Amino acid sequence: ALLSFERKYRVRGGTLIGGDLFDFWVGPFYVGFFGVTTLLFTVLGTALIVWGAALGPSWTFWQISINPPDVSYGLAMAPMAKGGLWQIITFSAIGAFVSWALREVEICRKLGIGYHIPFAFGFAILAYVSLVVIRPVMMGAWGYGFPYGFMTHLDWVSNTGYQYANFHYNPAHMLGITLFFTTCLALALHGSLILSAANPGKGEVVKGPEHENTYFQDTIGYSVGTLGIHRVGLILALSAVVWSIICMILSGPIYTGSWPDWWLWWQKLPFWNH
Amino acid sequence: NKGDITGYMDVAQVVLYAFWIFFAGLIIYLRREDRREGYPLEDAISGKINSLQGLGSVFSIARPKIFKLKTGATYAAPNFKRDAVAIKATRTAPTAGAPFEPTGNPMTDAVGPAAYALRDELPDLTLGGQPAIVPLRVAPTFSVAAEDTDPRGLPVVDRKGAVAGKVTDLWIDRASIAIRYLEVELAATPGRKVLLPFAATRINAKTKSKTVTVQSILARHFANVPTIAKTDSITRREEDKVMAYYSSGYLYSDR
Amino acid sequence: GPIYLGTTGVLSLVFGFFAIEIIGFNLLASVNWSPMEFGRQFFWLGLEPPAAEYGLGFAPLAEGGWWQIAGFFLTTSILLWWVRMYRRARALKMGTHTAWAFASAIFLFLSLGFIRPLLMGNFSESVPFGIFPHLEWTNSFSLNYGNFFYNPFHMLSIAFLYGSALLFAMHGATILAVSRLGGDREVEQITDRGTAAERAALFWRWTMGFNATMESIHRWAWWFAVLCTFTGAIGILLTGTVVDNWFEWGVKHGLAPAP
Amino acid sequence: ITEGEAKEFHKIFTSSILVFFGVAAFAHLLVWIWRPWVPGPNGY
Amino acid sequence: ITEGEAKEFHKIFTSSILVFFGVAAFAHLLVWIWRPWVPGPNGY
Amino acid sequence: ITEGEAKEFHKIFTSSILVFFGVAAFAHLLVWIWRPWVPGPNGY
Amino acid sequence: ITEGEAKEFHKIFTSSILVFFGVAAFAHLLVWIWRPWVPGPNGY
Amino acid sequence: ITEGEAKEFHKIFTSSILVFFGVAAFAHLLVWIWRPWVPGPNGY
Amino acid sequence: ITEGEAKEFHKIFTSSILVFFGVAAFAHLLVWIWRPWVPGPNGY
Amino acid sequence: WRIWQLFDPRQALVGLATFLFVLALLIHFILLSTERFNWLEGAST
Amino acid sequence: WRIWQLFDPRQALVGLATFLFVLALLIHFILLSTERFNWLEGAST
Amino acid sequence: WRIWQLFDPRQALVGLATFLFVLALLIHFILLSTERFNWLEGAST
Amino acid sequence: WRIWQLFDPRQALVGLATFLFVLALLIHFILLSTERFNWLEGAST
Amino acid sequence: WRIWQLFDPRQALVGLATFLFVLALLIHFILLSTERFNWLEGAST
Amino acid sequence: WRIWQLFDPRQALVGLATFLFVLALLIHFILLSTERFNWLEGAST
Amino acid sequence: WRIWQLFDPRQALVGLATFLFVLALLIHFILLSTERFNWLEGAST
Ligand code: 07D
Ligand code: 07D
Ligand code: 07D
Ligand SMILES: CC[C@H]1c2cc3[nH]c4c(c3C)C(=O)[C@H](C(=O)OC)c4c3nc(cc4[nH]c(cc(n2)[C@@H]1C)c(C(C)=O)c4C)[C@@H](C)[C@@H]3CCC(=O)OC/C=C(\C)CCC[C@H](C)CCC[C@H](C)CCCC(C)C
Ligand SMILES: CC[C@H]1c2cc3[nH]c4c(c3C)C(=O)[C@H](C(=O)OC)c4c3nc(cc4[nH]c(cc(n2)[C@@H]1C)c(C(C)=O)c4C)[C@@H](C)[C@@H]3CCC(=O)OC/C=C(\C)CCC[C@H](C)CCC[C@H](C)CCCC(C)C
Ligand SMILES: COC1=C(OC)C(=O)C(C/C=C(\C)CC/C=C(\C)CC/C=C(\C)CC/C=C(\C)CC/C=C(\C)CC/C=C(\C)CC/C=C(\C)CC/C=C(\C)CC/C=C(\C)CCC=C(C)C)=C(C)C1=O
Ligand SMILES: COC1=C(OC)C(=O)C(C/C=C(\C)CC/C=C(\C)CC/C=C(\C)CC/C=C(\C)CC/C=C(\C)CC/C=C(\C)CC/C=C(\C)CC/C=C(\C)CC/C=C(\C)CCC=C(C)C)=C(C)C1=O
Ligand SMILES: COC(C)(C)C/C=C/C(C)=C/C=C/C(C)=C/C=C/C(C)=C/C=C/C=C(C)/C=C/C=C(C)/C=C/C=C(C)/C=C/CC(C)(C)OC
Ligand SMILES: COC(C)(C)C/C=C/C(C)=C/C=C/C(C)=C/C=C/C(C)=C/C=C/C=C(C)/C=C/C=C(C)/C=C/C=C(C)/C=C/CC(C)(C)OC
Ligand SMILES: COC(C)(C)C/C=C/C(C)=C/C=C/C(C)=C/C=C/C(C)=C/C=C/C=C(C)/C=C/C=C(C)/C=C/C=C(C)/C=C/CC(C)(C)OC
Ligand SMILES: COC(C)(C)C/C=C/C(C)=C/C=C/C(C)=C/C=C/C(C)=C/C=C\C=C(C)\C=C\C=C(C)\C=C\C=C(C)\C=C\CC(C)(C)OC
Ligand SMILES: [Fe+3]
Repeated sequence: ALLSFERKYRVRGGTLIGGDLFDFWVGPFYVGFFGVTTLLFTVLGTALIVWGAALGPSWTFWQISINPPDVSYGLAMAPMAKGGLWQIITFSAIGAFVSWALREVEICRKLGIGYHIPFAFGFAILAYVSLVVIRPVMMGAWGYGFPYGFMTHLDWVSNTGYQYANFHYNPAHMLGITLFFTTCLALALHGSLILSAANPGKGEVVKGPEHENTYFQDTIGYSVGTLGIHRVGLILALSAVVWSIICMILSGPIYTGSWPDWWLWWQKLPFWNH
Repeated sequence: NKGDITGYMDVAQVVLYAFWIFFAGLIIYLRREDRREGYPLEDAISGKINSLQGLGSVFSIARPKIFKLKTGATYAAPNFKRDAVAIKATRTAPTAGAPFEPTGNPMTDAVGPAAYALRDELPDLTLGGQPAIVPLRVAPTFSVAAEDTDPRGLPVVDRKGAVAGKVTDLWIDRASIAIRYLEVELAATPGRKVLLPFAATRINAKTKSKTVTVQSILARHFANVPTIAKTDSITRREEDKVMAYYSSGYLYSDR
Repeated sequence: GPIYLGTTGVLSLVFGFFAIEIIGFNLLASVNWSPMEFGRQFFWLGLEPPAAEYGLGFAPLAEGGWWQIAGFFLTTSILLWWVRMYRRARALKMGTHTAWAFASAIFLFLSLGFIRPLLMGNFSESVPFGIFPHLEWTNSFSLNYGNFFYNPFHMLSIAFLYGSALLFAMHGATILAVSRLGGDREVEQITDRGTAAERAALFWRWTMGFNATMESIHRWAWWFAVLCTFTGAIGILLTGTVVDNWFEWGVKHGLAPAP
Repeated sequence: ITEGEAKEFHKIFTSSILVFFGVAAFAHLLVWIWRPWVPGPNGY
Repeated sequence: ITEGEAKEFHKIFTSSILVFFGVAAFAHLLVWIWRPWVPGPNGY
Repeated sequence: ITEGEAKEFHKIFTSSILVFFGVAAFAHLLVWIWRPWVPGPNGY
Repeated sequence: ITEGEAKEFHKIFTSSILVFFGVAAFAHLLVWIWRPWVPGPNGY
Repeated sequence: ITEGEAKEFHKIFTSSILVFFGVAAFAHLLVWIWRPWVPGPNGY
Repeated sequence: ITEGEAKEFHKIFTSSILVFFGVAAFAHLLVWIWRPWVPGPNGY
Repeated sequence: WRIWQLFDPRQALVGLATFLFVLALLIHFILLSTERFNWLEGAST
Repeated sequence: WRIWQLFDPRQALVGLATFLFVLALLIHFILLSTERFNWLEGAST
Repeated sequence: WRIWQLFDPRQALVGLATFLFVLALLIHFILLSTERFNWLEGAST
Repeated sequence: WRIWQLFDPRQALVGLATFLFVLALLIHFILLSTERFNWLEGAST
Repeated sequence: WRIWQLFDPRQALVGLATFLFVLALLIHFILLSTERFNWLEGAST
Repeated sequence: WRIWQLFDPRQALVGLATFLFVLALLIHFILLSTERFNWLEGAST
Repeated sequence: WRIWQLFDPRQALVGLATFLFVLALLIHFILLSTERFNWLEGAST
């Protein structure tokens, strides 16, 4: 099935690799060679996750967990019953994410638009890789990656954040929190303004950029613009992800001590050291 | 037995399930709002209204909402105004999911990245009712910031180094202050002027001329840029046509 | 710049300024009026809420009374700011979506500061005014009430926060991608659908099977942002009042194996 | 794409796939001689 | 891209992959005298 | 841009990669005299 | 970028980098007399 | 900036640099007489 | 922006900076009389 | 033979080479995981 | 004297005043922090 | 030559360089990870 | 003398002064951190 | 010599310098990590 | 001996001085991190 | 005497008054902090 305006855009070309073989659609989904690879990796990883659930002790969705190999294994590939399944799932997921991003690139090429969307998804892929590959590799063992479970990855988050006394005192983690809260606040403001301009109340006429700028100027003192707000939102989300990656790289590969104790330098400054 | 509703049920679980019900209803409503443009779905080949849908099709498409405009006209969403089934392209395979192959010149035929939406033949209007996008000649009040470089008089060059023309005017937006289009006088056929989107043009910094580089299309494609009826105002349809023609360069420039 | 305050803005500014002055004066008095010690311990300084024995009444000034006064003034200022952003939208003949999205954040703020202490009978577990004091309040709240990770409404609030970040990273990237087709003129696209909106919808359809419109994506964003704080406020209210241990609740409801 | 280019491609393709499979078979035979990978009833 | 420049490519490309494989083989051979990397029946 | 200018680049490019490689090799020789990095049967 | 002014850069750049390297060599020599950084078989 | 302007900047700039270096050298000499910063064999 | 006015600005700037430096020097002499800030080898 | 007319030589060969390389790397890593076929840290049989 | 034609004596003076005040405040705060030179809380010499 | 008439090195040279360098780096890191072939530590046999 | 032809003399002066001041401040703070060269709270050699 | 027309003779130099410098830094840090080749600490053989 | 036609002299000189300064700062901090070469603290040979 | 042509008398006075008020408030806060000079509490000498 097609939309009322899709046939004129469903054109040949735009593939990065594979040529005409995979240039076709199955329903609404564009397939592509990287889509075929995405399906390959998704099916493999999902089947192996269900296999790990079957090997596990419970079939409860919350309690299903695929655990990484023990820290004693180091960076060596582990037996499939002792974390090798986790490693295979990790690399299949990485392949699936990369293939999804490249499929988005192919769709962007076909539609003649920018690559900002795959570029932004690259940051999510980078955060995932840093959590499952980069940080455990610089830490010396695959056991430091989070287990693939609904609750066990939360337990991993809790244990990792309490290994450093209090993760709330990580300076890059504070910046990540600030940018994550600001992204939500800005999203609420942007959606609210656009919906208030498009729906100005029953019996009223749709407003425009003048009114949109005037509203926020009158309320808070300044505005950003029509495209400045989208650029700011993208930069905010990507900066939050980047500072989260930075805090995770600092926590354990570089800094191993207590983050609350890291803040003594502020109290030891020469102009206040009494 | 603090929060227990029954032997196993409790207040937190009851509130969680209430939120689940509300969130399912909210997803239904959000999809309803999503289906205000482009729906109902048409068959890929025949173009008749036909799709694989369940018992939720009754609630799927909402009643048309009416947007009241300051010009007195109204826009309905969904408007149920479909594009023409026949387009200037032919599928490479008889399957529904097969892609289309342009019959002639895709840039002129407006298929694929060159395709544009049949918007209203009316220019965007500001709060005062005057057209929003006008050349700098018609708007003496506006001026380019002194910290920036005026694109007027700067050569227009493509990705291969071929010069397409010179910038003779700038088209501004009065509603949201910005530069929208650049008026370029083509080197070939002197006196012919074409509109050039600002968002598709980057300045080449220190070139001693700051050539306004256009990576979209080549120099030879500037002669085929769609024209505009008025010399001081541009309609929404012409605007889309120009942006769509320029956006198709990355895919059909070397073809 | 051209900030319109009005009567409601004047009220809100006066109330919030009184609250800020009270908080700052208390912080500076905590270090015996030392500018040096204030700079040294600014993060660690805080204005703590009254103890549990005072209930909801007025505690002595040196023992939480200043906190109660500052908190009430801040709450009044925030409510008057909500009224202000409602009235500005009404005056500009626009919708009150901004006011009703701010209402969710106000609901969460009241749940953290006033509503939950009202339910519990005292202000002892309210949020103190200070950077590190309120971070420590967060940590101690989670630690005392089991594990907040096991709160389902905390789960939902985190999911909607991640969804807000994900949705803005999608929407900004999409609008920048179609910015060369006039996609930044979102209301104009809503009123008269253009090739920018068409290509954005088609990209997302070809990517993940379904798409939104130029208005409904903002509806998605608005609802995600509101639901973050709404679910979080519900979780805060249910924490301790009906569930004393979220880990034990999760164990009972299958979120974790029984110890 | 032309018939002659396709014939040359098929000729080199069958030669290369035969040499690839021969190298793989020789490697597998050497690895089997070194340490076989089929366990016995009682293990290795 | 002309076919003559493809001939030049092919030429120096094969002449360089030959040197690359030669130096790789020499390095592997030297490492083989240093410490062989195929364990025997009793390991190392 | 021009083939002649590319050749003129390549001339001093090889003449400079030569001196870079010579400095690297001389430094490696000095480090080898200081402490060799190839362990013996019993280690270092 | 004119060739003559570019050559004048090259000349003065070479003189300045030579001065910088001479000063760095002097400093490294002084540090070598102070405490050498190359350990012997028995260390420092 | 004109050639004469550049030359004027240059001469008085090096004139001011010489005084700065002299003052820094005098201060460092005074600090050295106060407490030298280069430890001996056994230390300070 | 103009030479004569800038010259007289330098005149009054010197007349002010000399007074400022004299006041600072007198204050530093008084502070040195009160408590010197250069510890000896045994400290203060 | 005509299968190389239905299948582009370049597009087929690039995909085949990438697939073979990934499969070989996966098999080699799986072998490194075990104890019998770990040729680097060779263990006694 | 040449300085004042290139550097505006309205911005140079303001920058100098702010920088000097900041430096003086910093040095005074350092002296207050130190024990020997804290004149407000006089300790042993 | 006919092979490179279609596999022109517009970016294949960069692809091959990136592949070879990464493979060499991975093999070297694996050797460093192993004890027998760690030339920097030089454990006895 | 051509360094001022390439670089604005005003900007060069401003950047050089700022860099020198920051470097001096950093070195002074490092000396204060060190026990031997802390001239304010001086310790015996 | 035609590879200098194939690749930008500016980006090529920049990328090569950035690659060689990063490789050198990595190798030097690895040597610092090793006990035998740590010239700063200088352990005995 | 004509690199400066390829690279802008100003950007080259504002990118090669920063690199050298950062490298010098890093090496000085590394020396401070070692007992032997720390001239501020001071230890035995 | 020429300062009121160079600097704006309306902005200069406001800035000076704000600076003086901030300095006076800071010094009074420091005095309140000190034990000897806390006139409100009045510690014995
Ligand atoms: C002691 C407990 C403790 C503690 C007191 C405390 C406090 C707080 N913290 Mg923290 N934290 C603690 C623990 C701790 N903290 C985190 C992290 C963070 C982040 C990162 C968010 C992000 O960017 O996610 C980025 C997200 C990723 C990883 C994106 C990856 C996703 C991809 C590729 C896509 C996957 C797609 C599929 C599988 C397909 C789906 C298919 C279909 C639907 C069909 C961040 C901003 C953040 C939030 C808060 C706040 C607001 C608070 C409050 C309220 O106090 N914390 C670190 C991290 O992940 O960094 C990357 C991390 O690991 C770690 C630890 C150990
Ligand atoms: C041990 C620590 C711990 C822990 C291990 C863990 C885990 C994680 N959590 Mg959690 N959390 C912990 C504890 C804990 N958790 C929070 C909450 C959240 C949020 C906040 C949402 C928000 O937007 O807040 C932000 C909104 C607020 C607080 C309300 C908006 C405020 C308004 C309008 C007032 C306007 C202000 C002024 C006018 C200025 C006044 C001036 C002056 C006072 C001077 C959220 C989504 C979230 C995120 C994470 C993640 C991602 C993680 C990871 C990765 O570890 N957590 C709870 C809540 O209900 O949130 C709504 C809550 O209260 C609470 C507690 C105590
Ligand atoms: C505790 C005492 C101490 C201390 C251990 C120390 C070390 C050294 N300072 Mg000094 N200095 C100390 C105190 C202090 N200092 C100055 C400053 C400055 C400036 C002036 C700017 C300039 O352009 O100088 C002009 C720069 C020149 C002269 C560059 C020439 C460099 C040469 C020929 C090579 C240097 C290396 C050696 C000679 C190695 C021999 C070592 C051994 C035998 C063991 C600057 C770069 C500079 C150089 C150095 C040097 C060469 C040394 C060596 C190697 O002894 N010092 C700061 C300043 O004014 O910054 C703008 C500042 O405020 C401040 C303070 C507090
Ligand atoms: C970087 C900024 C934000 C961002 C952006 C972003 N995400 C994106 C995009 C963008 C721009 C897309 O275009 C793309 C998309 O199409 O979304 C609809 C996407 C996307 N990001 C998603 C989710 C997501 N994004 C997140 C976050 C973020 N992404 C950032 C906050 C998060 C979290 C945790 O905060 C999640 C959960 C998806 C909706 C989509 C990814 C689609 C995809 O990868 O498809 C290919 C893969 C599959 C269909 C399934 C693969 C299954 C694997 C084989 C197994 C994986 C297992 C896993 C490792 C663990 C699972 C258990 C967990 C409980 C631990
Ligand atoms: C949907 C949930 C998200 C959200 C949304 C949200 N927040 C919002 C809004 C929305 C939709 C607004 O519309 C509103 C706003 O205006 O945003 C710009 C706001 C807002 N939320 C804010 C912040 C905020 N949002 C946060 C987060 C979030 N809110 C969530 C992520 C957070 C955190 C903790 O993450 C914070 C801290 C504010 C910036 C703003 C509300 C402003 C407000 O209430 O101000 C009250 C007024 C004062 C304190 C007065 C101060 C006066 C000064 C002292 C100046 C001097 C005045 C004068 C001199 C006084 C007179 C003196 C005489 C009497 C002597
Ligand atoms: C279609 O497009 C649309 C527009 O366009 C037409 C728009 O416009 C907008 C509107 C969006 C914006 C205008 C910006 C959106 C971007 C962000 C949210 C990220 C950037 C975050 C900020 C700068 C915070 C801005 C929030 C304000 C101004 C709220 C105003 C509240 C009051 C006036 C009440 C009293 C103020 C208080 C109590 C604090 C308010 C917060 C700040 C002013 C910032 C925090 C500052 C401090 C507490 C200390 C720092 C002090 C400063 C900054 C002064 C000293 C200088 C320094 C640098 C330190 C949208 C959404 C939009 O869809
Ligand atoms: C300008 O405003 C904008 C809008 O627009 C106007 C918008 O819209 C949006 C977009 C935003 C919305 C629509 C709002 C909602 C978005 C969110 C809330 C974000 C969260 C998103 C989700 C929760 C949805 C996630 C769903 C995903 C990731 C899709 C999953 C898809 C797959 C798993 C398959 C992908 C398809 C492939 C690879 C091919 C097709 C596959 C099939 C049809 C099934 C299998 C098919 C076969 C068996 C036959 C073919 C098989 C082959 C080829 C062999 C394969 C071999 C195997 C067996 C493996 C934005 C941002 C925007 O700002
Ligand atoms: C146009 O042409 C001109 C004129 C220019 C001439 C040019 C000619 C050219 C370029 C000729 C080139 C020919 C070449 C290079 C041919 C190469 C052929 C090769 C190498 C073919 C290889 C084929 C291999 C295949 C198909 C292997 C398939 C194996 C599979 C699918 C095995 C799967 C195994 C599984 C799933 C099991 C795994 C077990 C483990 C343990 C890994 O599971 C966990
Ligand atoms: C255009 O010109 C006209 C015509 C108008 C003429 C007018 C001319 C005028 C008015 C000119 C003005 C001239 C003036 C006032 C010039 C002043 C010049 C000065 C003071 C120059 C000083 C230069 C200093 C330099 C270059 C010093 C550099 C030092 C460096 C890089 C030191 C680095 C040290 C390191 C990295 C040490 C680190 C050690 C530790 C341990 C700290 O590292 C961790
Ligand atoms: C239309 O009207 C016309 C123009 C016709 C006439 C109008 C005439 C008018 C409006 C005339 C008004 C004249 C007025 C009101 C003039 C005011 C003059 C005053 C009050 C001047 C005062 C100046 C004070 C100065 C410059 C003080 C400088 C002090 C400094 C920089 C001290 C710094 C101390 C430090 C850094 C150390 C502090 C110690 C601690 C312990 C705090 O350090 C941490
Ligand atoms: C010029 O003066 C200046 C501006 C320099 C003074 C300086 C001010 C400063 C530095 C202010 C800010 C200081 C800091 C560090 C503030 C940080 C605040 C933070 C991070 C607060 C975070 C959370 C606090 C929350 C969520 C508290 C909410 C409390 C509420 C809602 C309390 C409500 C209380 C009520 C309604 C009381 C009711 C009882 C009544 C009074 C009705 O009867 C007993
Ligand atoms: Fe629309």
